[PDB]
Amino acid sequence: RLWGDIYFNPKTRKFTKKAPTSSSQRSFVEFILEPLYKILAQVVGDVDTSLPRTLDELGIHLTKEELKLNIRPLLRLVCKKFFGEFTGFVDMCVQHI
Amino acid sequence: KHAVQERLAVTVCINKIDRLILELKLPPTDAYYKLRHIVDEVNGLISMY
Amino acid sequence: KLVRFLMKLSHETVTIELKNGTQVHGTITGVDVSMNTHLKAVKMTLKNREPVQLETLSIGNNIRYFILPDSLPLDTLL
Amino acid sequence: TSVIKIAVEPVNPSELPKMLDGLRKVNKSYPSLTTKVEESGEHVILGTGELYLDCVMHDLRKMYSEIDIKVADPVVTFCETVVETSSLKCFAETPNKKNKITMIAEPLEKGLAEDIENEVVQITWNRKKLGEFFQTKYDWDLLAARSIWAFGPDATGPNILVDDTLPSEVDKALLGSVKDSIVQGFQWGTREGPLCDELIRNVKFKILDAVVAQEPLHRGGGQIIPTARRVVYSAFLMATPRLMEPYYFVEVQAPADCVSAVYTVLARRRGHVTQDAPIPGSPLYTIKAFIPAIDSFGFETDLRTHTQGQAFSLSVFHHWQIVPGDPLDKSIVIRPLEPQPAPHLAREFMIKTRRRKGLSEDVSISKF
Amino acid sequence: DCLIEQTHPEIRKRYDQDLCYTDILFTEQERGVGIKSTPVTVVLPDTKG
Amino acid sequence: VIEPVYISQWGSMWIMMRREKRDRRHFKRMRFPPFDDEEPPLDYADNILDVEPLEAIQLELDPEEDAPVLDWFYDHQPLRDSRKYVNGSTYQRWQFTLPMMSTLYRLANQLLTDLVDDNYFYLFDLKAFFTSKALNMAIPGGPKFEPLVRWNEFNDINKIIIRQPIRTEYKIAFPYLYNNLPHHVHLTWYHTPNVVFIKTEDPDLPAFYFDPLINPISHRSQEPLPDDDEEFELPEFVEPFLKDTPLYTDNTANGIALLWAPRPFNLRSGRTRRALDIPLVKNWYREHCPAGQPVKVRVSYQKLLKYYVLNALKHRPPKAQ
Amino acid sequence: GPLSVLTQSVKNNTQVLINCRNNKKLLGRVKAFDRHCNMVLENVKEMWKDRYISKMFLRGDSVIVVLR
Amino acid sequence: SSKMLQHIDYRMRCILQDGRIFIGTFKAFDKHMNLILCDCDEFKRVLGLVLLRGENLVSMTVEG
RNA sequence: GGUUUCUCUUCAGAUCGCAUAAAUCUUUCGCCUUUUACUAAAGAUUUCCGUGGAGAGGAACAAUCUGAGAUUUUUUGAGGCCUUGCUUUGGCAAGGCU
Repeated sequence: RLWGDIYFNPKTRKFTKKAPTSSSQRSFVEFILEPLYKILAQVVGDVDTSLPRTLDELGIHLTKEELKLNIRPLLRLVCKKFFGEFTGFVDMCVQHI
Repeated sequence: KHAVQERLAVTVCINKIDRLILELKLPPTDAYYKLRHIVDEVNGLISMY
Repeated sequence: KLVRFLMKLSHETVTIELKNGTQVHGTITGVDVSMNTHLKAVKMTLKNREPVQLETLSIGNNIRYFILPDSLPLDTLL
Repeated sequence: TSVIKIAVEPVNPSELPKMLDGLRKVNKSYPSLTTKVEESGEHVILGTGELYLDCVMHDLRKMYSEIDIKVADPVVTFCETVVETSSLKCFAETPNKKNKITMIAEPLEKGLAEDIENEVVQITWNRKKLGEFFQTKYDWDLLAARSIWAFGPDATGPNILVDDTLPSEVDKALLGSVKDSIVQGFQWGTREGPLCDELIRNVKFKILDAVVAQEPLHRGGGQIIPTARRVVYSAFLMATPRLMEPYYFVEVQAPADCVSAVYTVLARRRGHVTQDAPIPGSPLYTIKAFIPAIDSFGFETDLRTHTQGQAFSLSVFHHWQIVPGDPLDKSIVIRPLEPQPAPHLAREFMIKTRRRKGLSEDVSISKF
Repeated sequence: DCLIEQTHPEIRKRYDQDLCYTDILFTEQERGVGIKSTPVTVVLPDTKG
Repeated sequence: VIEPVYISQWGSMWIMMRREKRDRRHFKRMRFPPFDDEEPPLDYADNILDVEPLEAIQLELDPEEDAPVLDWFYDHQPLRDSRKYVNGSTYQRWQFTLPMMSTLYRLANQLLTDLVDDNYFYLFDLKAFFTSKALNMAIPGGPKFEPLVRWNEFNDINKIIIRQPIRTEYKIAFPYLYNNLPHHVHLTWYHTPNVVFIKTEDPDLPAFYFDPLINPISHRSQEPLPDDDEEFELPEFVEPFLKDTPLYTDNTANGIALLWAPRPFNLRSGRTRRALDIPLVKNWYREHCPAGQPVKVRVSYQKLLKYYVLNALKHRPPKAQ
Repeated sequence: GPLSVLTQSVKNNTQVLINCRNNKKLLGRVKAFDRHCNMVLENVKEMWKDRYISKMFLRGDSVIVVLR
Repeated sequence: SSKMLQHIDYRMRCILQDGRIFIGTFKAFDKHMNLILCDCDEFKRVLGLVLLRGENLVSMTVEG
């Protein structure tokens, strides 16, 4: 139900092929792309203000020395802690190769 | 073209999506449009070949 | 942990014994999160009778013991 | 296709076999690499591009051989073709003067060479299926569609052997008996090439007459093949042959302000822009163009130099075209170091390639 | 490199510069381009483990 | 010193020097020597200890725009007394925050490069200059050196086809291909991917916004969708992960611009360097000289590049000792 | 909790004998436990004569008692 | 809850908890393994369409 | 299960230093009456301005701080019972029971 012009109604909590209101994003934008945008924006812009609150909302805990890193290795560490090990590519090669 | 002509299974991964975010600063709907355009171009190339 | 090892050993041929005394040995094709499993080329031995070859056998939690194969290292899933 | 040709030489001749061993070593380490030894004694490496041959030559000079080595300037490998049909119905005969082969050569159509080379049609097909494939989209006669004997310098090569013999169809069992030797003569003749020892492409070889000796046996047991080679060379030479030069397809990714500067570089290198487009969702532009392969040496370096490194190009072998000159014009004088203009180009490539490997003089009736 | 760092625990990318595990020739290190294809045999888990 | 603070201070110095030379009617050089050869050296206590010093240069800052560096920008040791910024009074390591890092990056605008990648230095970097020195051949923009080392039938004029002449640049870019006897030659770095980074001017725009410089996508054959509302309604209390979090803040564009900042400005933390070890003008001669310049400054650019390459080439790792 | 960890340590260091509810006593090195009391044991001989098996996984519903 | 996809239309032989063996073509199954099978022929009797609970089915095998 | 600072010892194989000087020797150049002082390239070494890790001792400050830590399908009662051979006397293998 994620990809391909499917919209989400939180009132009915259901996925429709028609957009319920104007300026309503699709399910791939609202559920996948926008949290990725918010994660990268919170890392590269708000590394000291709202980053530990955002990491607590994602269930990600980092040490004090890990937050002292520069922005690219810290963002790599945050995405490695969030997404975990690489499993979608492995499942692609299992069920399509 | 060479993978179709060698008769192999073909899957596609889209690397460097952070260039849509950090580098290009696209809105996320336009990022979806770019990804769907990439997928449509690859499907058109496979259907042509 | 044990269900993870059962899902990890879902390729080789294994023997599963039910609670009713029925033992089936065959290649496991798919094992769910529960104890329900699907086996193929099953040389299932009947209860104190001869065995029969089954093309596809699907088993709730009626299986009591399962004989996992030898492909199990100390840190394969630990 | 590996088309860039580079000659290679040792500095000290006493270290001649050592780098030869290294040549075997680089033939072990690169799949598309081709190493030849010419009649002149030089050694020739064939590659696909400047970076590829640079990596091969660095691995030769630093890993598999410690010998200092001279490298010649890069050239390409050409092909040979025809434009108009054989004006004289040329012929030859066996050393046992009984069999007489008369055959003419004419060029093929547009899509035929790429249809053969992409294996759209094969010699393993049904004769009726091959005839239908020729007849539906090439409008061939069914007599001509059943006349196709063999393909090219190799299997699925871009030459077509067609046998159209009306007085020799009364002994067509004997024609089929000598057909295989005619096929290996055709394969050898189109593989070797009479002009500058290169491949022959896009030619239909049409047999007109075959006076075969009745039960030849002793004379039909090996004398047919060099006779057929001489027939192929003589029919090729009487049909105004041309040199056939490879072309590269170049895709350039550039910023928008540098694009016209890219055009300027192609203005020095006989190129033309096929298609200029903006990349959707990117601030860059894609310029797709065709260049000659001879003018492509250092095209990427000049493109990056004139655009402050912003424009970047990748280049790959696409197809062949004809050289604008004539290779057999004796009246063309060649300056020794000046870059020749367009009508002298085929004569210059002919003369320099024949001085590189073979004999300088060319005779149109050198066989017959 | 990401699959290797997931599999191998003590192999880590440096912070400033990119690790390149398969580019084992020094020509690929100096040029910064892949030249020779390299095989890697690895054991990987899926979403089901 | 902290390197971004030092570079920003000298950039502010550069701005007030340009403003002062634009605005002063008659700049007068001080004489040399300032004191005569029989004038005795002045006592410090009798002359200097009891007089008020004059003003420094000191670019005034905006209290709104340059707020997070406004307190400590012109101290000798800027944040040495603070504990959350520096390590202590030995003043070794520093950790900064991104808004004041963006403030320092804005303040150091005059002394910094505009490039975002190394693709500007294609045949104009250190490995290309090492190859150029080892082959005794030089680009006209680059430096010249002494030679390092001091019949062929390949040079036969009747066997060589010439369409384009083999220039120096192809002998540097592919040095094993176009050069007989290549010795002590370094292979240059190839292409790097182009940093397509868009610089935003006004802060009124959103941080994620379709710029007019980007070409439009203009997207114009069925998708394997499930049945509409057949099943699978979402349960209660599930949501996108950061729904309450906004998409972008005011610091997002500044942090994104700091991602592609130059070398001392893409850091959150670092070690303090000596004031001798910071060349403020190395990026000026490491790029090409601008057009329209006279002969004298182009020779100066070449000699600065020659000294830089000779420093980089003869460098050895330090011993233990 | 910790008693199950001590039982797993004893089954790693020695042979643990578990008597299931199906009148079978299996002695062997029990490797893994579970929240649903499922036991995975390595090189286990089950007597119900003792038959040897390499790896045995048993659900906790059929288990009755266990000891070192 | 996953075995119903592979045996959506093929006939299967089912073993109940009472020792009965039946053969019939399954149509649909519930999330708690409550499987509906038409033409469930008892092994000798015929019962037609019947729904079996999750705890009832001791074992199953593919017939058709 | 503190910080800061000072000194000493030991190990540096990291761009030990996102900077860069000088000196010695052996050769090649250039200037050239000769010698220093010189020109600028290579190779072999050193000194200096600095640096990182570990350990030890001292001083001044907070005196803790930072940690690790049940029944309703498939994990709990569909549980008991007579007979045949063994009884290996805790029961196993077979039938209708409830």
